Amino acid sequence: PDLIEIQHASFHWFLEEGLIEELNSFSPISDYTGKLELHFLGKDYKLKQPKYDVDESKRRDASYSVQMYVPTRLINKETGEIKEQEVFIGDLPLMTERGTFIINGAERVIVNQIVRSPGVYYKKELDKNGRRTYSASLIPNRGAWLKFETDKNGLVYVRIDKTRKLSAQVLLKAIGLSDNEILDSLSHPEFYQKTLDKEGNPTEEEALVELYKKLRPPTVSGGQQLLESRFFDPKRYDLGRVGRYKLNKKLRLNEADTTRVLTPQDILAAINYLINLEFDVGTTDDIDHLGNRRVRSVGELLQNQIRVGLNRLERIIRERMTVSESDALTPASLVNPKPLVAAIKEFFGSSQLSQFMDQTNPLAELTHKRRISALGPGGLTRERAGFAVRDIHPSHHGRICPVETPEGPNAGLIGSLATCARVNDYGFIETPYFRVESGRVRKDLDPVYLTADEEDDMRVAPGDIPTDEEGNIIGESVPIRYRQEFSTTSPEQVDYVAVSPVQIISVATSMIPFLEHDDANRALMGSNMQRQAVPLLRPERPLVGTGLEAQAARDSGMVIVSRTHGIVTYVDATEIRVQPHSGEEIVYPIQKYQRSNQDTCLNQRPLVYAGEDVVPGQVLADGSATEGGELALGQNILVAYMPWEGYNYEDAILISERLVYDDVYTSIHIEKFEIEARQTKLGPEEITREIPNVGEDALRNLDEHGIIRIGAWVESGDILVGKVTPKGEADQPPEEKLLRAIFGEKARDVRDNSLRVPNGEKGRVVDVRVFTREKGDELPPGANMVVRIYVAQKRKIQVGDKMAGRHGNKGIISRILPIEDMPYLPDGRPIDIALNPLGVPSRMNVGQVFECLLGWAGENLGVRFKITPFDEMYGEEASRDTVHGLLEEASQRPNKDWVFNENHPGKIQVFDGRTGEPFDRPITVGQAYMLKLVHLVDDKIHARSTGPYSLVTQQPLGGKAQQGGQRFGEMEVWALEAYGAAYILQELLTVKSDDMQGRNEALNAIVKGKSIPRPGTPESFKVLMRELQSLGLDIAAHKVQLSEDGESADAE
Amino acid sequence: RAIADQSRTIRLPVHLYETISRIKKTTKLLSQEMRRKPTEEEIAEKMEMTIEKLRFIAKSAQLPISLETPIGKEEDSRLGDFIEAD
Amino acid sequence: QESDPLGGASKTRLLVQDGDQIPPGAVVARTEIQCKEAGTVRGIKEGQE
Amino acid sequence: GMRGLMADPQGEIIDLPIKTNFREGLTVTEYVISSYGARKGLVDTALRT
Amino acid sequence: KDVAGDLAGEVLFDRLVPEEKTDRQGNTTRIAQRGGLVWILSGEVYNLPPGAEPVVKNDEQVEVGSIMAETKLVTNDGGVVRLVSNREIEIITASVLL
RNA sequence: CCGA
Ligand SMILES: Nc1ccn([C@@H]2O[C@H](COP(=O)(O)OP(=O)(O)OP(=O)(O)O)[C@@H](O)[C@H]2O)c(=O)n1
Repeated sequence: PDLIEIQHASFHWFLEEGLIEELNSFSPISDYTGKLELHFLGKDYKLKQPKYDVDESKRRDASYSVQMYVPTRLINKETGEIKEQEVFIGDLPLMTERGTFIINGAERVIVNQIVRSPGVYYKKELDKNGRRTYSASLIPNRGAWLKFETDKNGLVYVRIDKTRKLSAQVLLKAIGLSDNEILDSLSHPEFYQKTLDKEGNPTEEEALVELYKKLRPPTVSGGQQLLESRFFDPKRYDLGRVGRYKLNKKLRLNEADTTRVLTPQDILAAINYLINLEFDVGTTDDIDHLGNRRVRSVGELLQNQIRVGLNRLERIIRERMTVSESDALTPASLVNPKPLVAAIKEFFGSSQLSQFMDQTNPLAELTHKRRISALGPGGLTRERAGFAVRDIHPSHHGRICPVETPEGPNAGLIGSLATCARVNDYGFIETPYFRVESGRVRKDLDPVYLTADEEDDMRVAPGDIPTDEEGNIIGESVPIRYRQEFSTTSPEQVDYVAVSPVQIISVATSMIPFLEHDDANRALMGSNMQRQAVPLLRPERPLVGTGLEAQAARDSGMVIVSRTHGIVTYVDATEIRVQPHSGEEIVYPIQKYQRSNQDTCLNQRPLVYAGEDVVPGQVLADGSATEGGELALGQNILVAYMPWEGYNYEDAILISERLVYDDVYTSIHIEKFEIEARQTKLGPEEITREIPNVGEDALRNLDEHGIIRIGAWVESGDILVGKVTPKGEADQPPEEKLLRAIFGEKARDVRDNSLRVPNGEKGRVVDVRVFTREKGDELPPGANMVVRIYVAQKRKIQVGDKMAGRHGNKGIISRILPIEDMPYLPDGRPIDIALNPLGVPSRMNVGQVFECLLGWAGENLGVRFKITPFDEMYGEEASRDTVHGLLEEASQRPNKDWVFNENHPGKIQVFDGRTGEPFDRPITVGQAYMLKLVHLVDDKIHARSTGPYSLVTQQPLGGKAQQGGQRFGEMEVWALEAYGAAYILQELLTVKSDDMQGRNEALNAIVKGKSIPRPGTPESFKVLMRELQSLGLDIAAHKVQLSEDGESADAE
Repeated sequence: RAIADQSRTIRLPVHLYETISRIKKTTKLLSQEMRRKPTEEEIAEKMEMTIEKLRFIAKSAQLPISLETPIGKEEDSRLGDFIEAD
Repeated sequence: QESDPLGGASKTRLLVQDGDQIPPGAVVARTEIQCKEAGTVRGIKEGQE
Repeated sequence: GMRGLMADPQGEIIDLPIKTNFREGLTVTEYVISSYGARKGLVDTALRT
Repeated sequence: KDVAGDLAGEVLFDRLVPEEKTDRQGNTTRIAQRGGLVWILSGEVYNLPPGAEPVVKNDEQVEVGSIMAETKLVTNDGGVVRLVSNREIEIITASVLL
């Protein structure tokens, strides 16, 4: 199956059936006079074609949206006037083929939200020790919550969402039920009649007057309309399909699923269950169980936002119909589309669920679409997130990965969907299982997909139990899980078994080989670092993989997949043409050097040649972090687990120069720069070539309009777009006036405002697209023209870059050595990288040594192994025996017998490159799959002398983008106070921040080489003094001198 | 009159509000007439005003934004943290 | 149609028919509850209606 | 050797032993049991500082 | 912590003495003065609804498939039953069509 | 959202 099937199925359900329910609950509207009626024909709603496609919407900073037209019909109640007209109703952004959205020139995903399911839930809270008291809670899809109570005396108390407690008999008689059917419906009437006396028994009219006395001139018709509007009216209370389903399931009713409102029979059944729970029958519910939690994808959230916008729109239409006394209107005059457009734009722009997309590599892109978050509107608050909501539940087994989770403050809140997991039609997560009959795993048909129906009922075994082929389960003890407990039973009592040993983990965790030999924190770190690798120039498949790489590359969307049988007729670097045979030429476009969200490359290369047969499903072109149709995030390099001369000391990394000159770990990064020629009150800003105070050869790369050309090399400080603005104050000091009196020096009316390259960021200009309003474009308001410049650069590996493997072994490169200085093998081949062996047994990631030894056996054989995790089901020490047997078979080659030594298996002799002497002990060598991460040193280095300052506090700004200063926080002040260092602390707080005269005096004294003077009162203290005075406090500073008190003026 | 006199920090006069409403009605009528390619030249024609005056009205019709609004979906950032003192 | 296993299995049966002359104040129908195994009854407590 | 017993994120003690080490390799059940203690370490690092 | 043994039957007390307590809200609580043993004599237990009543007395052997309980379905003022196309237990329903 |  597909891995983004939840996003695809939810948007297809919205486009097919979800919007029709909103347009059918919309119609019909009427006026207060009862003379006009407008109803929307929702089934024949139309979608216009988009104005721009994906890439032209990405480069124009627009959305990939369609226009949505709902045809209306105005019927008339005075005469037979039928006015039918297509009405534009709003703009809906369309989901792309990768399952993403394009909102304002950026790719975005709508993550899946996990919430409490609608239905009735019971719990048992208690006193100091006190009485076992039971409480109910009826949760709808949308509307007020009905709760129930029992105290120590046993009073059945019902309350509405925020109100106080009143009696269930008062609620039941407020509905209109007879007192006959109330106690005739109950099983134990003696418990309920105990509450009947202390609370009293009201009449049907007497009950309606005392809810209005508690919910809010006490009246019974007003309270009747009130309760009819709370629970029993449509468009103010929706129980939902899942709510009706779960409420029929818990209370054992066969009520029709079309009814979405609450009925008094349901309240009678809930009262019956709550009363029966006090006599020890029935089961209390769990709030963290995955049977009580459902997943809300992009269909439901769009449906709710469209419901809110349609409520606003019909309020506007009803007001416009009630105000207008003149009839005979058009249907396009009564419909105002702006609240619906505003609601859709608000949902896709400023939601917790609408997230800026992780587009670093295909694995991060695939993992972001399968995230399961518990936060958001209608979900959770991070302050209200305790330990129990972050714990791992036994119902998460197979459905939510226990490993992949954030490490920051939102740990345990944002989860990941597992590999074989699937969300059903009601929103619950289900997992496939093979049937087991008479101790034999069946494996004859499709699996069952149990939706957490396996706790109280079935005995489920994991998919790593030993089993002879086409036969029973061997062994007399099988590990099972049953009633949320782990146990062991006989194989003839096992009901179900898992379908895969990697059913418990997600995709990025299933990318890790020898996972069962590593710690779980290191597996989490390996998954997180696998989502942070940059796509390299020449990607290469791993010598040791697991087997999910091809499916991950197919379902990421970076791979051109064929659709029909055919013969490829034409291949170049931009186009693959194929005629199909089984409108006779399919043209597959190949993207070349596009920019991702994280400023990385999205490049595709052809794989097929001209004139060969193509099967449907054959990979025609592979993406940036993909080669051979499979995922390829890093390279295979030669490791040696040994310490160098302190250069791999504390997780540092020593590499060779071969990884520099062989273009290993070279990546492409494309930066984007944008400038707007705005409209100012003093005059229009113009983009020109004539810039003041700019020399002769600083304009060679600019064109006739003042803009750079494609293919020019730019470095830090080079002009990209020359721009000027008409300054008009002209307040010159006497120094400038005298200097322009002497040397001519006519001061111009414009000033320099050009777009320049920041510090660093050298590269080649590749795209200089310019947008002008009179060319056909339309801009942000107040801007004449907009220039967008794309600058690409090839980044080699560097000292200070981050490097990692698949087992949570990160590190920083600290030295690049020549290959005549690197250690070498007894065939003369030097080592690519030395890793410190002390980082293995303390971090407890042993699987990297298994991976490097198996990769080195596969290097000496040439076979490219593939090993699924949890391979100890096939025997004891299976990974060790596999690795050493393959190393022996690689050493049985006629020229390569130095590869394996039987005296010390994983180790061989290594010689020193500087002296020629062998090392005293044999060293583990291998072929590891190392990755290059986005954390490069060029994005980390920053320095400030003096830049901008803040508005009120007048302290330096923060951030790399605005040349900000480092924050000297309170702990640093404590560290300087624990020393002596009163003068360091005083100059850090005054002449380096928010004392402007001290700033100027210190800079002048350093430039002229003199002593820095004594500072004054800092600026933020005076701000605090004025704020405390504006609060109404007479706070002042005083000075005593020779028997005299006087108030000092700090503002001076 | 209280809406047009209060409820805005940089307040606009009443004739500006009536001009904004007239411009809204004129753009919706000329969009009902010409279904595609909206034209500010004909918007300024049907209102008999200058196009830069129309841009001035659309610029003055904007609402201010507070300096205490968070930038991301968290409480770590603020709009006043990016504004340089002049 | 859905029964409890620990409680027992019931008979759906009506002792009266369509168009039957039943006197008022009498029984309409009854069910049994099935016994899966055999044996002697222990149990019944004092004072229980 | 053996890993023994893990701990809940609240400090509660689990019921099952882990009779394998990292050289022999854990099973799926033992990996879920170890994931309990990994979630303990991560949540406590994120929340008690 | 609660002791939850998984076996149904009749509870027998060996060397066990109860202690009834009174509390602030009215709690009926049983305490052991000295800790002893609790025995359960095994047997399959059938939960009957509270509207039912058993027929077999406190000591009588049951045969295979015999009757264990029958309740009284008693509603009044009804003489003749008439049903058309449903189960739908109903009343005489003397309705007219003019 | 991520990094330490
Ligand atoms: N929420 C956090 C996380 C980390 N840190 C700091 O970052 C360091 C994290 O070290 P790191 O290199 O990430 O992990 P190690 O402890 O070195 O473990 P390992 O070598 O397995 O990565 C900690 O010492 C701590 O001082 C912190 O202050 N607050």
